[PDB]
Amino acid sequence: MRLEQLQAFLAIAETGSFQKAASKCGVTQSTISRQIQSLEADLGLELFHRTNHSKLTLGGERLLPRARKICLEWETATQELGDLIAGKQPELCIAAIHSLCGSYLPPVLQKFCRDYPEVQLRVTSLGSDRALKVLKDGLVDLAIVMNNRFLTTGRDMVVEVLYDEPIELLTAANHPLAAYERVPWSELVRYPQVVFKDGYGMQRLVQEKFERLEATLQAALEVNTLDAFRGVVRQGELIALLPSSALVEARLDPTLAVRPLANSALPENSGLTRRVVMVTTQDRLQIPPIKHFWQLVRENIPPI
Amino acid sequence: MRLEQLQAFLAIAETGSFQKAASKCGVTQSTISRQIQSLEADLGLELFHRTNHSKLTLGGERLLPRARKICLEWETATQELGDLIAGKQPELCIAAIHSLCGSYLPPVLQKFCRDYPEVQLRVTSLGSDRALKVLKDGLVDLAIVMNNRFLTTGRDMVVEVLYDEPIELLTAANHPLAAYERVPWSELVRYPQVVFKDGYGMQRLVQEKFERLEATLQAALEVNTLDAFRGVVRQGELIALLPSSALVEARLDPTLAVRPLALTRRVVMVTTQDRLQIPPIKHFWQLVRENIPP
Amino acid sequence: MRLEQLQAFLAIAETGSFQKAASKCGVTQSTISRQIQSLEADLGLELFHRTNHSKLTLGGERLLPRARKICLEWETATQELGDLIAGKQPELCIAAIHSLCGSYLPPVLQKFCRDYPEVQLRVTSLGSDRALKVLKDGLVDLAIVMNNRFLTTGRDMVVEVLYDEPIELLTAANHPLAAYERVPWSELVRYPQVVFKDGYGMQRLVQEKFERLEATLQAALEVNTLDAFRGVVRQGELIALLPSSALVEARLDPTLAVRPLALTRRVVMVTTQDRLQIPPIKHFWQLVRENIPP
Amino acid sequence: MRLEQLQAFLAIAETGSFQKAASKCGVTQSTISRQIQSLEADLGLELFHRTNHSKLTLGGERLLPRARKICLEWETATQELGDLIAGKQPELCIAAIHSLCGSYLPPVLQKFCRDYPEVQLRVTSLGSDRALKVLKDGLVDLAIVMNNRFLTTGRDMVVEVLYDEPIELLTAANHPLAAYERVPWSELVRYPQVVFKDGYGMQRLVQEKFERLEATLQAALEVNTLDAFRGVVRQGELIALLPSSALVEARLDPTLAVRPLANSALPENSGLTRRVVMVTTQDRLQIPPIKHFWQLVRENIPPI
Amino acid sequence: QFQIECVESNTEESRNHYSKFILEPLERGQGTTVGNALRRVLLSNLEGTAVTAVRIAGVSHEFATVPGVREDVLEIIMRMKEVILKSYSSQAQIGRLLVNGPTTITASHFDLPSEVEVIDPTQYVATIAEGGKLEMEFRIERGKGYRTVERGREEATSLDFLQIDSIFMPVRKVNYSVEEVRADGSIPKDRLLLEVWTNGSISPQEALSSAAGILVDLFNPLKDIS
Amino acid sequence: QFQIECVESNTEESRNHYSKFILEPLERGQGTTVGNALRRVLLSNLEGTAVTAVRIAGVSHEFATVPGVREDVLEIIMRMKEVILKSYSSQAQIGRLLVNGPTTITASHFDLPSEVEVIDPTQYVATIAEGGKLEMEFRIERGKGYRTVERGREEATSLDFLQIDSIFMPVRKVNYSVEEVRADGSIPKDRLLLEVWTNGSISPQEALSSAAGILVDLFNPLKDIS
Repeated sequence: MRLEQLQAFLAIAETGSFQKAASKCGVTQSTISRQIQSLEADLGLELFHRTNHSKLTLGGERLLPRARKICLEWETATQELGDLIAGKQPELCIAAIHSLCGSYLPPVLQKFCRDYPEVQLRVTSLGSDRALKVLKDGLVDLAIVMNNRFLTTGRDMVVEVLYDEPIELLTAANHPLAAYERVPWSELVRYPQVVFKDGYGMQRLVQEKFERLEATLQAALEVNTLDAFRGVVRQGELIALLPSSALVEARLDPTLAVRPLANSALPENSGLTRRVVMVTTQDRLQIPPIKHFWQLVRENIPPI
Repeated sequence: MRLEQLQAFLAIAETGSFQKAASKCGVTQSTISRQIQSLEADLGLELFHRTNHSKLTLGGERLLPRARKICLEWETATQELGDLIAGKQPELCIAAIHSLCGSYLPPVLQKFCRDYPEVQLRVTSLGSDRALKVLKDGLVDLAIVMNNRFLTTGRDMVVEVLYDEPIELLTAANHPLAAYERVPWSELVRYPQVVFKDGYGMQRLVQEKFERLEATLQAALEVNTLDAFRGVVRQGELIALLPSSALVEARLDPTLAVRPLALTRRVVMVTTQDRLQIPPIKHFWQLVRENIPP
Repeated sequence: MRLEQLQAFLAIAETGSFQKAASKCGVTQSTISRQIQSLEADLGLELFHRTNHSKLTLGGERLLPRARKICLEWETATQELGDLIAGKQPELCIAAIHSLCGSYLPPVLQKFCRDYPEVQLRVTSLGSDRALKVLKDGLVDLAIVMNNRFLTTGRDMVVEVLYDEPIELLTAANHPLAAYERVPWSELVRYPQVVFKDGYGMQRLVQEKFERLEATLQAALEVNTLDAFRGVVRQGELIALLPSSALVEARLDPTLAVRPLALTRRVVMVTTQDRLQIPPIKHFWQLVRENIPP
Repeated sequence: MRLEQLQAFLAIAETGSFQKAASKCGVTQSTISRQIQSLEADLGLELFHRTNHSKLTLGGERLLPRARKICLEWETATQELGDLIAGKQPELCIAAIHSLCGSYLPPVLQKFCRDYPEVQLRVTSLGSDRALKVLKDGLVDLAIVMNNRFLTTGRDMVVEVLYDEPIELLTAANHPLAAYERVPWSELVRYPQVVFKDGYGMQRLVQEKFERLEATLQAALEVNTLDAFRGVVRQGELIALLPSSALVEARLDPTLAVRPLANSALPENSGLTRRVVMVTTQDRLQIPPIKHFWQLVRENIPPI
Repeated sequence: QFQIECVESNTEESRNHYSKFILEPLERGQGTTVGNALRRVLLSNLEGTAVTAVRIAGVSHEFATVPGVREDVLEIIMRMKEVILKSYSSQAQIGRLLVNGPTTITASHFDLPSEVEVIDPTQYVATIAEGGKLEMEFRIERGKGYRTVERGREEATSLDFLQIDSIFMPVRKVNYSVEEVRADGSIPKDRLLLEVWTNGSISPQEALSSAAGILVDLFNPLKDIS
Repeated sequence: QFQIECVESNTEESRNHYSKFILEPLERGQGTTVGNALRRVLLSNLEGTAVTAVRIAGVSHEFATVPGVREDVLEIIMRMKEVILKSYSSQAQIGRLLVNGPTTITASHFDLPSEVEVIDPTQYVATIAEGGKLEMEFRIERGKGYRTVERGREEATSLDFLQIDSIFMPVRKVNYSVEEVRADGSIPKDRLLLEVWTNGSISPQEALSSAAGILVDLFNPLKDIS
């Protein structure tokens, strides 16, 4: 059934002198006719014209079902290991979190565009406990969550935090933290500071980041939807979590022109700011795409 | 005197994972990977193989047995603690994202973000297929996601049917559609009509129609991110396609703009009868065609 | 050109083992490991991932599908030869007594077996435990047991015991147990005894045949292989039994000298036709009944 | 909750003050205040009796759950965890290949097995793929195994010293095996070949013996009871044997012409040297058959 | 297989889904047990919704006229029982009604919380003359108790106080019967030919099918562990 | 919770596990729909091991003596019914018996295939004098065929040929009652009882309590999809 006898004797089955198998398939009169003489018995049906002249008796046109289908699999492989990337040409899935999906790295999009412009991309969720689960496996094809987790994968994980912006919060179209321009974290509970997800590491870090400035993280009522982060603050007021790097972008649109600020972050102990963390395996970063770009994106991350 | 250094010790005793996983607790990269030795003193089952990064030694089977049972025993003691403290948890995940809660449902927003820790609602990124599963199965239970192509019921509530989205759209100062007035598709398409979280049911169904005739989304990213997909609008090669729905903005501030599209979008709550005895989520259902929409 | 290495490639696409699954064969230090990369080029979809040792990259889902279907496709073509090759199937599993596999019954049996049901032969022995299970099992198709009753019909099978004797005693060098030929109930052993399966029923039996009048016990060595058996022939230090229809073949066996005690087991089971159901298989039934039933 | 504060008060709850905590838990004197106060409010019940003298208010009576269930776990390690009791004190074994009942059995079966006769360890001809498997899933416990194909079985555990010996063969003048030549490539392997069990340490070793001892391997059947031998090993259907040390006890049969065969395959050589295969490190060590016989396996299993 | 054959199915307009149903194989007439059981079971621990109350404001009292009526509270409360309706509301509601002017009452013409529907409108309800007729408000409940009216909303005068003990199991007529078929060799085989009707709120498909459960569970929610 | 309270449970001469059993709260008579339900169904049918045939052949015939009897077949086949017994054998078996010499028959004294037993031996069975008494062999079956004495083991002659629809019915007197009750706060709920007895083969748990699940299933295998 193997390739040479497969592909050889079959496309033979519509021509011979085995000179036909030598062509197209490759097996010469040598390893084809000799092996096929004994193979003429192994599936159990006469394929060509037993040393006669022209025939289609019981070749492989009816053997390829249990035969070719297989080597058609590696026929797709026979083509090539893909065209873009060897495995999964599109493999650039970004983390879903409420900190920095939107605005801190437009020159990284530049370089990705420079090396490969307008290239289709994808996304996953991680958690941060679940980011851990699915990054020590490396699910999140590009992944960023508090470096204090997700450690396994290939090359000993290579813990790597590109940077750790320091946290502030949403002040507003009327915030009095948009009066009180700083953000310790009491100044949060001063207005309705709803905390994010208990359980989700994202808040494990914020627990510090609201829990050491005259406040303790109050995960009362978070709708777990940015749309709602704005669907009661479009009334003008309500306030919860938007971290530093996009707290370039807290002051935005004409309901709201907002008080920016830096981190109050008494919460630190050792090193403690939430960290943009590209962490990888060589296999994963063994190609121009992620490896150099993923590096550049973890690099060209300006306040812009 | 240890369960913390035991949390990561697990990983250490698990897939070998000492330093890796040790740092994963709130301490140094190689701190728990040192406590293992502290426990090797007294322990007779702890393993610190210097020639078997993965290959185990049986410290697990003997002196883990507690280690998990303790683990959930301290956990669930601290879990019970507080859990029996007026722990009123009236939480019923429903659906309110993408269109509509893009614009005019700030009402249910008013009763799920302005309200206090109660009627807890976990509506996250989910569409009408990802919703048909999550939502139609009712984790999220009923919706405002374009009818899962099958619905209707009326009772514990104020009844109602569906509402809809006109044929127009938001963009930016000149975000492709804002540039090409042709409402016939192939206008913001160059901003590869990015698949706000692709194919939702209100996202698809209008995206389906949008690009079901020569027109094409040919999008770049396929992710669930109002911010980001609409945030990268700042960088400006991507846009949203929810028709004349989430445009309260280009409707508001015309560095986000409205020159139409044309193209079909409608929405009948999954009206899960689970909330046709109950109103967190029957509210979500009755709200809607009565409160969420207005 | 790879229908063999692919068998070891499935282990790397299941538990990610390219050196642990190749340790049974032996090649360099990992071989396949340095071969995964070689194939990484020969395979459009090959996860590489010596990195994901305990996890994965998707080389499986795409370029395994054949890989198993081929696998059983070449395999079951290899099965073909013989599938049509006058492949008569007398092969079976005969649950016989521990000593009903030598020159006691096998002679008469191989002969009557020449008379129609000559299985593709065996050596076989159970312990009157799990054997009744196999008599129900169907994989064996006729068995032996010492306690649980049962039986059925006739011919090829119904109520029948396999020999009877104060359970008897293989005994050899390093063994003054020859004198333990037969005291009242049990004065043979009277020291750390145990039997078959630290578990079986000949086991419980003889342990409790020594204890059936309290030649007493400790669990440290029972009858397992012919050598574990001869260990009980060997010991005098820790001991067991071997019956009468079990003597004709054992007492002629290299060193053993077989020795009951007025210790005592019978054998009773569903040694009926319940696994024979074939006039040929009933031909054993002739020769399970013309051989051991008292 | 810590074992200290735990029972310090859990039982002081019947003493009813301080100091006794030290006489109950670790404490030397009465260092339980910083604990009781930290425990008073932390589990959420009145510990002791603030100026309420002797009176059982149940801090521990209902605290033992987890708390003292937990430290009862390490409660069995506070009495012994290194000496005697050791997550099972006694617990060695050997999952043999069954050669050694020639004369070695008694000496290994004594010296210790007659001193601390409790461990239920055998001399049993283990399966082969079932050997590897049980050498992992579980069986007797340890290995006196001849590695002569299963090389690199993970290993990296700890040896003992096990056995070393041919598998020498029963032939017969009462077989025409008289003409059989010293159990070799042609007269140790020829006949309706029969081996021990397929799936067998001694019959991957006796199927080896057909492979390593190059016998046709007809396996017309499978015989470990050796009873098939003499059955048609003087009468003529199969060829197979007991191992050399197992021949020390096998040769005890009559009309069986001695012939040293399985460390004897092809030129009556290249057979089973019982290459010592052993993996078990410290494991549950420190106790009788594991500090006496585990080491004893080394010199005792093969004591002659 | 011991089995229903849905058989003749004719809900007609609705009220009495005349529904002769059959369960063919009952070795011995034991089928009757389920028959005579469900006979009460089919309309036993049900949860029919119905009235209790009435808010003839202006006529606090319950025998005086309320003019323009050609039929007074005595016949107004009389014309409640007959109403017909349903909710899930599981909790009370109201309808009111202010027709005026000379008018029947299109039973239909009504005042309508949650499902509360004229399961079949058009009941004659109420005559009247050109004079202002007056409001009629009232509870609505699910229940299974049509035996006691005393101490009703007499528990707390929400309004009018007047409250009647509604009667409510849709099926009012029904006809269970058994017949020993053949197949008596193995064992006298019998079959249960039975009707129900119902008001035309809930057909047996949601009534007989229920009860069916209703005890199957509840008649035997255990093997009488005892 | 709608619930059995195992109640007074006897422990002596198993025959009649006198077993007054209760269920306490059954809203109303829905639990009375159980008593009968059982009633019947219980004594509908536990399929029942019972001696059915007889091999004497002292006389082939069935009225002649067989001496030494102080009692012939008409009182020997009669002393069958009363026997009492059980198997799983699900298939026929035999016992024979050759006492002789002047003898009662220790009912016990018997002939005993697979699981077949004098569920209570010692029944008087059979007088006799010193003369050779003769064999008595017979079927055994477990079924609902406790009726119809004709045909059966007749179309198939077997010598010493008689057979008869035995009782196959262990569980005799049985009963119950009921009463309104307190707990009227949660409706005038109410209570039943019962007794059963039984022969002392198959206690109510495996008879009464068994019948409980006999129908719960079968009462309605389907959900009355009708």
